[PDB]
Amino acid sequence: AHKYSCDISEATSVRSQYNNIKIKFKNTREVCNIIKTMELNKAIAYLNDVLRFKKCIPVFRFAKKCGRTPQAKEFGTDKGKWPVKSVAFVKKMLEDLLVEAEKKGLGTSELVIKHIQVNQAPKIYGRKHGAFGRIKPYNKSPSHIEVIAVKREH
Amino acid sequence: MDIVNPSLSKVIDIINKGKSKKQFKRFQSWRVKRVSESWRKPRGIDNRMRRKFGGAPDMPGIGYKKPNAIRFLLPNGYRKIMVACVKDLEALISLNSFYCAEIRHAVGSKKRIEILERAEELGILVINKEGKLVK
Amino acid sequence: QRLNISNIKNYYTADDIPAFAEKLLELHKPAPIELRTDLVQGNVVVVLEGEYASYRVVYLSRTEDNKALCMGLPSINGIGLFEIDERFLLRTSIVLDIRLDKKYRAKESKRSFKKFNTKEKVLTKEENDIEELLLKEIENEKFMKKYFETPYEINNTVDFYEINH
Amino acid sequence: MEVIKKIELKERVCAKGTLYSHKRSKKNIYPRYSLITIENVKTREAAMKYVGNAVELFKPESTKEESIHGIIKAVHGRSGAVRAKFSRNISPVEMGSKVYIKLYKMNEDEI
RNA sequence: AAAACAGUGAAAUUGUGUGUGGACCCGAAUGGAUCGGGCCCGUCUUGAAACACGGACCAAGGAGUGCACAUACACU
Repeated sequence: AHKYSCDISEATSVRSQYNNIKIKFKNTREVCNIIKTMELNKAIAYLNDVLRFKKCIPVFRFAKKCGRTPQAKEFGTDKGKWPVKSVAFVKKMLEDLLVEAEKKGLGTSELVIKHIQVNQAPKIYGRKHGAFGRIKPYNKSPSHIEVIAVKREH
Repeated sequence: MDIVNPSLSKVIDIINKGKSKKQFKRFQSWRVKRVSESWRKPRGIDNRMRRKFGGAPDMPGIGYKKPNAIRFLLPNGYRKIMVACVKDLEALISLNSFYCAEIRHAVGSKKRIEILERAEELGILVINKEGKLVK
Repeated sequence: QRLNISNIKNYYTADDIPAFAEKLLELHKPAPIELRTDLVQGNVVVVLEGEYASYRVVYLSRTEDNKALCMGLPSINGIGLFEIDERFLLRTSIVLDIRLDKKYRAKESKRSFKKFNTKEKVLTKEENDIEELLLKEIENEKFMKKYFETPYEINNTVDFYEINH
Repeated sequence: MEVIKKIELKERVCAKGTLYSHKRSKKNIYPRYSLITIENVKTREAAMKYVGNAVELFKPESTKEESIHGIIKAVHGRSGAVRAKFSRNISPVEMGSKVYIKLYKMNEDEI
């Protein structure tokens, strides 16, 4: 069992969730932020363009000292990025929901990403040796993920 | 619940609208989370509140104490007494003009029914009447 | 005695509270308001408050303490018979010679109102009667009929208390 | 439209004034009382004839209450200004606004 | 050295949704622009807002006690 972070009906929606994933937290929420409220086929098309360096992910909260780029103009900012490892995971996750939709008897179209959220999972510890005989931390920061898509009333 | 003490019925609203809503928060409890809101008197050598500079907040003291007649009076015009037994109501039989009863939280459903039945026949006001026993 | 009462109840002898209640009630009692002397039967007055403000009307009687009774002219200006606080009237020096037979009563003209009464106008025998009295005093006089039709307007160029009425 | 009518009714029957300050010293303010100037009143002797009269602040854009009532308590200074009290304290946002003076007296309790 | 119940599950801190503001507190208000007053606490010091020192944040622990010998007071 899992308590999804909001209340939407079981009929007319499809869902997935995963725990402790080993994609990097801060990169993943910048990805999720931009595909919220988007239609599922549009989302999958956009993420394919990011993998090919034809379009970018814009950055707003975890964004200090980031590079400027002409592809960011599509979202009214200068700053953008190409986090390949997070994009491959999210793309797979979304594609599986179209399988579930088809099998459940909704249409493959008119599905819209109504809810999506990322949470921090516990740290995995590591070490690096420094100068003057010191040892310093070198940890890893994984994540948890939820998605719910619904059929447009139209 | 909308009930009032009959001796104060034409006065209760003046009384209620006259009560202060001042709070005496501890100094700098707004600045750091480790200091709670509960009042403590400042005792520093430099402290601006102890030294009573204009613009610092006010400190508690005897001047703010209410008149002896109004003090302890609930907004319905009665004073309260705690009860946990049928044999407790028996005490209020002389005092029901000014006092009302409040059943203690830990008394359970089966017992509360027996308290309320007795309260009806003796003519005593109970302020937690609905309580847990709404279902 | 049972332990609940020997401690809590002890705070106050509450048998004293009636005496406090009386003294408090006395202090917040309203002050009296004076009934005025300056108005005589058949004085013209100007209405200062409520739905009928700005019109001239004729004063008939004192009614119920500060309440007074007035009539418009349903033919001339459309205002019927009504009641109002006697302070909401500005006096003027014209006096008609009307005298009435009996006492009559009507709806009060409250200071706060939500909506205008554009329609639904009818008259009683007494409204008819009183108009058909007032009208006789008005018909014989030069511009008096038109006087009752134009609303009053305060002069915006001089201090009010310099003017006479 | 009732607002347009309620204005014209008031305009025909009242004197006009403007709210300009709370009662204040150089340092402190006393927001329970407000200061008003009346259109053509220009001496303290002239102003004394208004002490006791009703005043109203009408505000049609308000969602809560369309008008606030008050009373003139005292003269202030030597050039014909006055001091007044209202049923609620006047906000600093309401300074500069137009006030109506109502040509009849009321008691301090009525407001 | 650490490590009790496969109970309960606070605060610091994070994400999403909905509201309110541009450091915040006190006094007084609006439909709405805001008005007036306030320098950072603790500590030594003639004198601290200091270009004096200690303090990133939260929980839990954390400092006038026991005995002997004379003593003045209150009570038996």
